[PDB]
Amino acid sequence: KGEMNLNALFIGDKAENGQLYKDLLIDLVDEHLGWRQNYMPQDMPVISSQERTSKSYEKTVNHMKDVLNEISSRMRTHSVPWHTAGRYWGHMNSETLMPSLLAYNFAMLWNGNNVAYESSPATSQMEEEVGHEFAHLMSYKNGWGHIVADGSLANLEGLWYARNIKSLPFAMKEVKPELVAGKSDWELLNMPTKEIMDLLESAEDEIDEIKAHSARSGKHLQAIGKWLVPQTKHYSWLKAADIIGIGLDQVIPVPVDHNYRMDINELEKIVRGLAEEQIPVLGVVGVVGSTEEGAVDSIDKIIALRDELMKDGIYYYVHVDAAYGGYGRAIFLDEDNNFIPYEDLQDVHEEYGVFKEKKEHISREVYDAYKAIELAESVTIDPHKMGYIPYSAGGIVIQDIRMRDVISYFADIPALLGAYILEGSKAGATAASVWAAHHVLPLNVAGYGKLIGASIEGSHHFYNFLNDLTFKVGDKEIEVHTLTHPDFNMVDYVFKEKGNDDLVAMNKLNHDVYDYASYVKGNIYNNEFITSHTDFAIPDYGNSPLKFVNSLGFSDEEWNRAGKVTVLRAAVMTPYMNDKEEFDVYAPKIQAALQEKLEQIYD
Amino acid sequence: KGEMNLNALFIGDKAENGQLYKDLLIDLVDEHLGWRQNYMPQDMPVISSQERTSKSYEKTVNHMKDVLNEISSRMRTHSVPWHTAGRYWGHMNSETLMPSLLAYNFAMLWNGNNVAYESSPATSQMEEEVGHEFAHLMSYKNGWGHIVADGSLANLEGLWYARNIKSLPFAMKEVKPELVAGKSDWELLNMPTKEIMDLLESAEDEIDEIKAHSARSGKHLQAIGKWLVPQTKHYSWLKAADIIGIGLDQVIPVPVDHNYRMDINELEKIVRGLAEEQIPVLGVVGVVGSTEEGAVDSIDKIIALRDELMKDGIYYYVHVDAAYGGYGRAIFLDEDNNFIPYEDLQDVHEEYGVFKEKKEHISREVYDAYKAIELAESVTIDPHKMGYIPYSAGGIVIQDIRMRDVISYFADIPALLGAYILEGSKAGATAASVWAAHHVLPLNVAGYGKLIGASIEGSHHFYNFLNDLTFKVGDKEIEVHTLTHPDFNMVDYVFKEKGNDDLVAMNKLNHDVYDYASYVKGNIYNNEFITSHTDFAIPDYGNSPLKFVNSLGFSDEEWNRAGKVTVLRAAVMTPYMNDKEEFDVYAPKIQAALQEKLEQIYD
Repeated sequence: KGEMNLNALFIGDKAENGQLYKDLLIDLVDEHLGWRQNYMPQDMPVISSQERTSKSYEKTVNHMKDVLNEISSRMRTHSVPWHTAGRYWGHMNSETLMPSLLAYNFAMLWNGNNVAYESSPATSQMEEEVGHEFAHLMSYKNGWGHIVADGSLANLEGLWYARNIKSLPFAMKEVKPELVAGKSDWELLNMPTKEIMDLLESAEDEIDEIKAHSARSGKHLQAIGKWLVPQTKHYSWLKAADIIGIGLDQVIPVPVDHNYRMDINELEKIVRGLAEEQIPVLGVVGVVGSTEEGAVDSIDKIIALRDELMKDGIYYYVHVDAAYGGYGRAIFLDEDNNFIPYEDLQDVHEEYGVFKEKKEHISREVYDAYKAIELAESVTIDPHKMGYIPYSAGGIVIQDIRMRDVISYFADIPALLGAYILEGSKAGATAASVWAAHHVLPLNVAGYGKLIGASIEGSHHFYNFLNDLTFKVGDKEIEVHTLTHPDFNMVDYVFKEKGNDDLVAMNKLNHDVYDYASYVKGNIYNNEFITSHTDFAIPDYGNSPLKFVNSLGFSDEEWNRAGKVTVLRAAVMTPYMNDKEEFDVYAPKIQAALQEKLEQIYD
Repeated sequence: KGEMNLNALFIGDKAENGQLYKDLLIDLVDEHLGWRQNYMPQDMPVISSQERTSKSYEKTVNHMKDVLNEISSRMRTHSVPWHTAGRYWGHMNSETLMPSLLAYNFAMLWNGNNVAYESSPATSQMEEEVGHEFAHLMSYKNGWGHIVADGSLANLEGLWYARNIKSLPFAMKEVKPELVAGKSDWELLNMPTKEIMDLLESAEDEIDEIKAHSARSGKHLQAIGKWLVPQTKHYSWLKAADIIGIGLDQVIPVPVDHNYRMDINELEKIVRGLAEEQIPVLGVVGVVGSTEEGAVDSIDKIIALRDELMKDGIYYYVHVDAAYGGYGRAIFLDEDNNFIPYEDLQDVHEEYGVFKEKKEHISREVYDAYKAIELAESVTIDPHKMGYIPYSAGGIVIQDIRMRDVISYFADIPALLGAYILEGSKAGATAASVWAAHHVLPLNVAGYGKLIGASIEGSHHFYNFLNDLTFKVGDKEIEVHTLTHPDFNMVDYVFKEKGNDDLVAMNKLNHDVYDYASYVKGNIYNNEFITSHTDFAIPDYGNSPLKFVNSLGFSDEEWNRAGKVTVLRAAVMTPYMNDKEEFDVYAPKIQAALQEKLEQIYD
């Protein structure tokens, strides 16, 4: 219907839509209360009018008010003000979508448990539809998904999938070897997932016995191979290998580019070398939107390599860690859910208001990586990251709905969703919260695409503001340098001193800027500019920052003496800074806050 | 302060405290909105008055209303009416505590992430205090805890703890063998947890290397032993072994009593026999409040056995699965957190209003099992079970805070709570929700004890109502029989036909009663009595139901032909039925609903 105003879907940076929230909040509560009253309306209230006017009641209600006042005082002292339109330039945190907020409080009054359809039939239908909406967002044709408590656990679930799947060929040899007849042990440890799944579903009556011999039994966990991840992986990946049983020792880091994307040359070397030693590859993780720089792995190149290695009898499962960037795929989808051709992107984005200025905002590389996600076996996606849905809500998508049979337990809508997932009890309110967002904002250019676009355009205005931003702090001149052009909406940057060639000193300078632009120094409620900070250390980044550190004047020797570069990171998730005029209101306020802060660092 | 009215802490079975909820809800929102406005009050609202009167805004706000109306219609058609005071006799579900509801919606407006202290400093302090409150509820003197996404994942975390801990002796031999000098391999696989932890903390600079050789590496997962659980375990336990890497094959079920409690004679046989084969015991799970019958394992007897086996060089880790019954421990604690002596229980409970009638409600066996929980290494406890806190919120407690070093990652309040836990991102609103409940209701007889007591007394009135409850359905006479005396607040029961000796037929009768007392038959909004149902099948219960099935007239041959008994279960969590007069209002309404329903089954 034409174009949706995103400004009506947030409470506001200055509570501009606070009466809208409060009025819809109360209307929903009233609808719940009316529902309670008219279940068995012949029942009289067990709580008497006299009991609600008693002193026992007032003393308990007053103790309750004291506790709520203590919570309120603490919340209002220390919580971070990332609701602001253009002063918060840090972590993956902004405002959340009002329809999600409203639906969550609404559903929580029913307190349905989604682990079993009987507890809340409607929140369980909603979660099923959410999973299909995840699969359609990923362009899967017979996929599935469900809400996971968070992205860390959704990653662990993907490794649960890959680990059990890779063990299935061995277990078919022990239970019904007819299916894997004439196949070498190396051939078994390199069967494509579709083939493993087509053979598992073919052997109807023996699936339970095959699964009983799979990695579920505890056996062959070192036989199934190495787990390959970017060297800058999210630390949940170490925890996933640890927990799932393959162990920390079965994790191989793949070096990243000077754009902090997995090096596909390095990936080929490690995979092919491992095949020479006949050590299988359990799987490869492609990161769409990395935690510290917003980089997008060339998932296209990763799957293309996998197609080229199957000719040489090498297969790897691909899991996409799109916890951060997963909802971003909506920017490429038209209202019929077809991926928009790259040549037509700027025209569709102008027609749908995704981007205000008609120029390139997304590279064909990022476009091609997002398109190739449909070829991966499974994806982690966080509704509470770029879905703008309140914590806590992660997600997983699987390419073939039949894969859930490799983890299912019995010992359409599932009667026990806890039978098809890693976790147990789940709030139906979380499902209602995600469903509301997906149904106010369709998962394409007509809805979420417009929200992702505003985030990306806001990130690009800040990038250009930081590029060539210079300050005069006494006799010293401090310059700003962006790390790399953003693959998504995250902009990293550093402060350095002109003429100073000491990298340890620049890391002190950026650590001092961070201290003043965070809760470390001062009251966070009085801070005029807030950001985050991360260390690019040689143990984890290698020399991938070296090209960047050299561009600023530092030598390869200064790089090794410091061992690291401290960078400031801004995951620009505010939806308000895409309009250049609105950004220009906050540009002087940002520079002014940074001036005051630099002048404090040097006195 | 004297006694708290529980009736002021719930919205109500008939929304009697709905204005209280709505007024406190709005007061909290207003406090949040005022906080937003006065962060940088010099900033003007970026959303203009003209934009909020635009047609773009109205069309988006109206589409939002359409979506909320769709959610409302679906919620109000299928959700379960367990808010009712005395018509819902089923799953672990009633009303939730209003202070939790209020605090959750309040905190969600800030949307803090508890995985890192920086995201929300106050919700992270609240979760730390919650963990200490968990530890004090368990009478641990230097314990710890944190909120887990649910109880299934909290169980998986306990197995992560035990699995890594059991592997530590082997890994000390490979990194710093001085600590475990002169110790046989069997001695290493039977070192007490305190000793493993005292030796790990002694070896300061090598802890990281020792951990790198622990089960985190993936090695020795079959060497660490068998995981012993009750034969009626919650299915999350199978999933836990599967996921954690020891495998489904390393799980040994221990038979249960005719009270459906773990048979400590059978436990001794299996543990001692395993020691003859020098197969270690990874750990034993004691269930405090089982899912299907509310049974309480004799945790005292389990730990006492462990003390007797350490003389013969056998040690086992004990994890308490108190997801359901964990908050029940509050009924035994006085305001100084000392466990009340059993002889003084009825007197303290009368003084604090925990029980209305001064009689035995809790057995010394259940009392002794709850007291012995303080000797276990770790406990699963669900705030969203008998803590009356909304989904989704589980919990874990550890006896020694130093145990978290066996799972910690760096690769007082933690700066990264995600470094000390199994999961990743966590809603600070969940912490505020639990903290609010713990601070309106102290975790002893002055608070939660009064709520647990009302639940237990309500369960006991229903037990006595069902005992000797007979119906005349045509020429047939249908009788009600309770399964066993409740160890807690869960009452199982069956309908049977007088003179009918067909167990398969009784299982049909109880399946037909369930169908009419659930969403299966009819509109759930029109159902006058709701319950749940479960099957006691020989593969999982053995012949533990045989004594019960014989008491009703069935033979051991009928038991084997049916293979199972279908029982109805009522986890009496309503807080309204402890007053006998109030129960007597709903007794005729229950019988009437059951009469109508039986008369439908037979026509």
